[PDB]
Amino acid sequence: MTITPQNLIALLPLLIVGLTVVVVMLSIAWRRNHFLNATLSVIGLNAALVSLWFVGQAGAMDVTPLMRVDGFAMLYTGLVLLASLATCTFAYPWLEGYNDNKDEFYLLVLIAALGGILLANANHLASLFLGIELISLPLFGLVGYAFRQKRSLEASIKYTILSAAASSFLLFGMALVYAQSGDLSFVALGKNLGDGMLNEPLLLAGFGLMIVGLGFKLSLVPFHLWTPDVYQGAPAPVSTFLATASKIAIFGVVMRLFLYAPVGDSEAIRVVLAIIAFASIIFGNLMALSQTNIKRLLGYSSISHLGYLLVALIALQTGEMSMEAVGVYLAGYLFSSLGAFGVVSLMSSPYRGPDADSLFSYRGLFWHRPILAAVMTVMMLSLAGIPMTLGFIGKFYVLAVGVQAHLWWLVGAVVVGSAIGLYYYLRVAVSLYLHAPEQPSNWQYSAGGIVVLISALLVLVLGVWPQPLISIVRLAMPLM
Amino acid sequence: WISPELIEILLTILKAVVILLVVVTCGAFMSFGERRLLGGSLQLVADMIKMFFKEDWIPKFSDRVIFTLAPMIAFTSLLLAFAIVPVSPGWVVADLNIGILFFLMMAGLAVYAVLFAGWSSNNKYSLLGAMRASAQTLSYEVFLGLSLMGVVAQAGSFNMTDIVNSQAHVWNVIPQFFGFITFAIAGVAVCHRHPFDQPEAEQELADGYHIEYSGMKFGLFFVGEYIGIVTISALMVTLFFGGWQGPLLPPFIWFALKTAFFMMMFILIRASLPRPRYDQVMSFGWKICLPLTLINLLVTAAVILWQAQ
Amino acid sequence: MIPLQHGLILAAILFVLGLTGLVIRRNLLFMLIGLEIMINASALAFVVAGSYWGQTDGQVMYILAISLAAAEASIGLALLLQLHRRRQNLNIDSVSEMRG
Amino acid sequence: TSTEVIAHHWAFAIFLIVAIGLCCLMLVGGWFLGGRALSAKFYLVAMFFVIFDVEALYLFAWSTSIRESGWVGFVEAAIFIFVLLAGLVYLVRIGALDWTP
Amino acid sequence: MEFAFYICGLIAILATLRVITHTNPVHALLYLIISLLAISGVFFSLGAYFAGALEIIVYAGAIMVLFVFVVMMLNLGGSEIEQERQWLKPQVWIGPAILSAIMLVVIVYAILGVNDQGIDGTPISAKAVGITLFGPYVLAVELASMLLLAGLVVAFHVGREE
Ligand SMILES: CCCCCCCCCCCCCCCCCC(=O)OC[C@H](COP(=O)(O)OCCN)OC(=O)CCCCCCCCCCCCCCCCC
Ligand SMILES: CCCCCCCCCCCCCCCCCC(=O)OC[C@H](COP(=O)(O)OCCN)OC(=O)CCCCCCCCCCCCCCCCC
Ligand SMILES: CCCCCCCCCCCCCCCCCC(=O)OC[C@H](COP(=O)(O)OCCN)OC(=O)CCCCCCCCCCCCCCCCC
Ligand SMILES: CCCCCCCCCCCCCCCCCC(=O)OC[C@H](COP(=O)(O)OCCN)OC(=O)CCCCCCCCCCCCCCCCC
Ligand SMILES: CCCCCCCCCCCCCCCCCC(=O)OC[C@H](COP(=O)(O)OCCN)OC(=O)CCCCCCCCCCCCCCCCC
Ligand SMILES: CCCCCCCCCCCCCCCCCCCC
Ligand SMILES: CCCCCCCCCCCCCCCCCCCC
Ligand SMILES: CCCCCCCCCCCCCCCCCCCC
Ligand SMILES: CCCCCCCCCCCCCCCCCCCC
Repeated sequence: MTITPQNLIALLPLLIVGLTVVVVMLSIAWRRNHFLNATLSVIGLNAALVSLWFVGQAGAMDVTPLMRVDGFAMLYTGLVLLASLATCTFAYPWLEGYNDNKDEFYLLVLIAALGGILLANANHLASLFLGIELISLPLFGLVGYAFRQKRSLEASIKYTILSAAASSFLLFGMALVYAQSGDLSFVALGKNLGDGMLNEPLLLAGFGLMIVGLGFKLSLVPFHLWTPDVYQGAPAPVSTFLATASKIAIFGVVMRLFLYAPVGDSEAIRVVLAIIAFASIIFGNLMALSQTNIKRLLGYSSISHLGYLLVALIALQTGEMSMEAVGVYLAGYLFSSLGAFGVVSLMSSPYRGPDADSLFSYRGLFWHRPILAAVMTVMMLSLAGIPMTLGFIGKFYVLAVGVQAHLWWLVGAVVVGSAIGLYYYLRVAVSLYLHAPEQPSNWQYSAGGIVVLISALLVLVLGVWPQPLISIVRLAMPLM
Repeated sequence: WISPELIEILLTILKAVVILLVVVTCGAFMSFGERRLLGGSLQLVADMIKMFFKEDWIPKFSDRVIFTLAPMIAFTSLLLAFAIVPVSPGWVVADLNIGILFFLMMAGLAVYAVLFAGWSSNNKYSLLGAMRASAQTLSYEVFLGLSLMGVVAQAGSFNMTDIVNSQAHVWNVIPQFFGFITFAIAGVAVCHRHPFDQPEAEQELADGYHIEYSGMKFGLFFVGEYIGIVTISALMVTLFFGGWQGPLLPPFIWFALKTAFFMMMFILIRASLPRPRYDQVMSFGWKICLPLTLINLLVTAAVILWQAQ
Repeated sequence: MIPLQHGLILAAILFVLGLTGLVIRRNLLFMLIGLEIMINASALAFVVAGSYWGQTDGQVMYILAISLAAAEASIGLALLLQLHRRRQNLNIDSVSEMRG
Repeated sequence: TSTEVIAHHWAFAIFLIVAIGLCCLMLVGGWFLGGRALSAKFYLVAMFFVIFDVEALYLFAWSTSIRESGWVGFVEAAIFIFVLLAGLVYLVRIGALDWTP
Repeated sequence: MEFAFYICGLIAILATLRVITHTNPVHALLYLIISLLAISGVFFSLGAYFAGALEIIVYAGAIMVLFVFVVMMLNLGGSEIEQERQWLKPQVWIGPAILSAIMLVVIVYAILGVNDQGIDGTPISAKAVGITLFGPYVLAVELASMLLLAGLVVAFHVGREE
């Protein structure tokens, strides 16, 4: 369909991020300046947030056969933009330690944010596929940005090969779904069925291959083995972006796909997703038990937390507040992961070159970085689902949503995985305060410290008083 | 066994075979004309007999299939690209809906002759020279299609007969002049014609990829290059100079006159222009001709949309 | 007159062969080749499905698929060249340093 | 299924067959008769060719339907070509397309 | 258009089967080019004329050229993989072949049992694809330009020599 000016108003964050990509690229073409290009990128992302306010002042409508903009899309756009802004802020000191070109980083972060926004508004299989690829390829660049280092090149090769394979799986599944149902829009996948014929074998096989691709992207068992290697090998701001923005955007488009598709309330797909959620929770928590590397530990943590989110997704076509639970949990998980990966990024910045080691060495962090240790232990308590943290509010939402839908196996899985998480998260948070024998001064490092401190304060305050976040998420509802 | 359908299909097949044979013989005669201007038919027959009866020696440390396959590509790619060219009303081989896209298909396949000759000729210098030549041909194939896309935009279709019919009033050399010059440059550079002759001459660490090709494979490369310039000239005529359209002469006479004029102009610009440096050629391509094709497409679209009430 | 089942089965056969080539081959170049086979097979499946319905959306999905194929082939070959110039070895089992 | 289209299909098939067979017969006669007795800039330019060839395919699709898309399609293709040209300007200015540094 | 579809599908299957089990990279890329030309013929048999044209122009004319470029510049002359041929050993290929055969069996069983009126094979022109591309699929085109820009920037950053 044609694009009216109101439709152009509803595309405002997408347009502003694309224009920021063009402007930053032309500025690099003018002169290779780190500060100006980083500033232009963060100005473009903040302008995209203000454009989200302007989009909210407009209506909720279908801008294309491809895109649909509503409060759901606005919430996920805001989450992706916050994650991208935090990634740029954490990236500046680390890139200040870098030696090669250091503005293509911000260009790639902007293009990945553009893909996240497209997935936030995606109402079509074409827009879903394109948003996944626009997330993925800049992350191929960003994970191997320090390709002279062995670990970053290894993580880049693994992520590139496995994401190309997963995109092939997703595209073949989309092709089988389109072979069954003549339309590629979300609301028409399974529409031409009735009288108990919703489980068409070709439609289920197509959704299975799409589940393979998306479950690679979400680090769900058994498509999870890439996660600790890529999280450990990637640069720490890249690990921050990969943990927050990619997972949030892909899970949002999966939420909308299962909300809108008439095949979403299928018993077979629900049982398969229940198996995947159970295995993801238990396996991620069990594999994170004996990890001394903080980044591998957060990779397995991401596996288990996406399992909890999947549990909230399974109850979507039965209950009502599954969308609200996913929103609250995703806000809490975003802020906790931003704090944890930002502490990891700040202590690993500036970049020490490809030859020097990059181990975190979090033991006894309090005796020389007390504020970062306090932020890190708040984040470790939040990822554990401890009360007085927003992670507990998300976990409580997941438990309430599971109890309402009689998903008792998943409820018991959440309880057991939470106990295992208690063990390893408390191990990290108490190793922060022990005594270690042995083993800045610019405002961008201070900006990263302020970002992790504000994330910690948000986690604590919204864990004590979660009503504002619930009220914000509840008014961000999609088209029914 | 007499039916007008069988007569029609047999006559169309005969026309296609006649077109093919005339193109091959014209490529051989243009090879003779370049070798003389810088009997003759008897001399070309003698050359063909000599290349036939000389032993074909494939190198011992060379891959036989790739070495044999490179001259086949160099001949057949643009010789098959000729099949869309309408030489006269009712004298076209294939009236394809894709047309100029089929030409682009054949040129993209044609780069493999250079790549395969360089790899199979087991020599590092020949490999480096082939890498430079293939980089040059990619650098001009990048905008060959857009230089055609201006004319496609004016015609509204990819079919060549539709382009010829849309040039009924004014030939496309006048509105699509920048498309014309960019297509001329790209067609010369794809076929490795002067001034894009020897990109390996800028370094003593490189050699030509035609070295180690003896006898009939060298003859295939030679006649394939001249057939390539013949079909480039015919495409130039049908895309920018009305095809077969003229006031007084029969249509084939007009098409043959324009194609012969363009073949002679390719000979003249070989004899006249000097070859620039390799980096100059690559920079000129990527920095001048690709943006010119993009801007020409934009301006053509704006003019078309304005002139439609 | 050509069944949809036959075109989809052809695409499935090519996809499975590309996945097998991706798994069994230890050279990274052949892994990239298998990836290209898989993405081309999925694009062929989209073209078959679009031709069955008489819609242009199948060829549009093909165009997006080959845009992805071109860009990720570029990225994968750049990473292959980096691995070759840093290790002089394209064995994918040698680049296995990070482990659980 | 008309006579003209099947005639042109047969003519095109005979053209391809006789052409490839003529090349094959030329090589067969040549072989049978007669007695007996690197640098990363190439990757960069090839990758640039691939990327700009895909963007060229988008413009190929646009160019055949300019009148049917109207001025809105012109604006969209102008944004496409602007992004394409900004990428080209970036490649030229960073020295990616500079062959002699 | 039926015989062409079946013979081109057969050629594509045989060519990619030869691709995945070959040792010479240039031979494997040549067989891959043959499979791509066969798939383009399959596209032309179904009436997707633009898709077949782009299969030869882009897939068999740009991407495989990049692969041939990389193979020629890395100069694979049997660097400790050709002299081993570990993929031809039964213990390396037999397992994944069984797994892929099971996946193919499940997928093909899903394909069968689906209603099929048959593919008409009527030509869907490039004009209709262009109308759809710059009509209801505009943002796909713009963000695909952004996708190709991302690939360009990543490949330049990783693959430059210095
Ligand atoms: C404090 C509690 C915790 C907060 C955490 C937030 C995390 C996510 C951030 C983005 C969330 C955006 C959610 C927006 C949902 C809006 C849903 C909706 O329908 O809004 C409509 C409303 C206008 O009302 P109405 O009359 O309905 O409009 C229709 C009239 N045609 O229009 C609106 O409501 C407009 C909404 C505009 C939002 C602008 C946001 C700007 C960015 C703020 C960042 C703050 C710093 C956070 C990070 C700290 C450091 C890490
Ligand atoms: C490791 C620790 C975690 C263990 C796993 C999590 C708990 C598992 C609980 C299993 C419950 C099995 C229920 C089986 C029947 C389900 C279907 C049914 O008919 O349910 C009855 C009823 C809903 O039917 P309705 O007609 O609406 O009746 C309303 C009035 N009850 O249902 C209801 O009204 C609600 C039923 C609630 C069931 C109990 C939930 C609380 C569980 C308490 C703790 C776990 C059990 C005790 C400890 C075990 C060892 C750890
Ligand atoms: C009476 C039956 C009915 C009532 C059931 C009530 C269930 C809930 C209350 C009971 C929970 C029992 C938990 C027992 C384990 C407590 C944790 C523990 O002992 O941790 C210490 C230990 C670390 O110490 P160490 O072994 O020295 O170090 C090894 C690593 N270097 O840590 C480790 O070695 C690893 C610890 C891993 C994480 C803890 C284990 C979690 C297991 C699942 C918890 C839920 C159990 C549900 C019920 C099961 C049956 C009773
Ligand atoms: C050593 C040998 C290697 C292999 C060489 C080639 C093998 C095949 C040779 C035999 C070909 C037999 C004839 C094929 C069919 C010809 C007619 C045809 O294609 O018709 C279909 C279609 C018609 O379209 P149209 O006329 O516009 O509309 C009619 C309405 N339905 O028209 C189209 O769809 C036209 C587009 C398809 C044209 C394909 C032409 C050949 C392409 C491959 C060239 C290979 C070059 C050499 C090797 C390169 C490196 C490997
Ligand atoms: C023969 C046994 C095998 C010998 C070795 C291999 C040789 C090549 C075999 C495959 C290619 C030729 C297949 C036969 C095609 C004959 C022409 C034909 O079937 O035309 C029908 C149709 C015409 O179009 P349409 O208008 O729709 O027709 C209905 C009429 N109203 O046509 C169409 O719709 C499209 C026709 C096909 C597409 C064009 C040709 C594609 C060529 C692909 C070559 C692949 C590489 C081959 C390499 C060989 C060596 C290994
Ligand atoms: C309610 C918030 C809970 C999480 C934050 C915990 C950190 C609070 C601020 C830091 C205080 C650290 C005190 C460490 C004392 C160690 C003494 C060791 C020798 C006895
Ligand atoms: C290795 C970790 C394993 C954790 C397993 C956790 C299991 C928790 C208990 C689940 C009990 C579910 C009971 C469901 C009964 C449903 C009856 C329905 C009747 C209509
Ligand atoms: C360099 C030119 C190559 C041309 C190749 C095709 C030649 C086709 C010859 C066709 C001749 C008859 C055309 C129809 C009749 C009109 C002309 C009558 C007087 C010759
Ligand atoms: C029919 C005549 C119309 C004249 C006015 C045309 C201009 C108004 C409509 C413009 C629509 C342009 C849409 C462009 C979308 C670009 C999205 C880029 C995302 C990165």
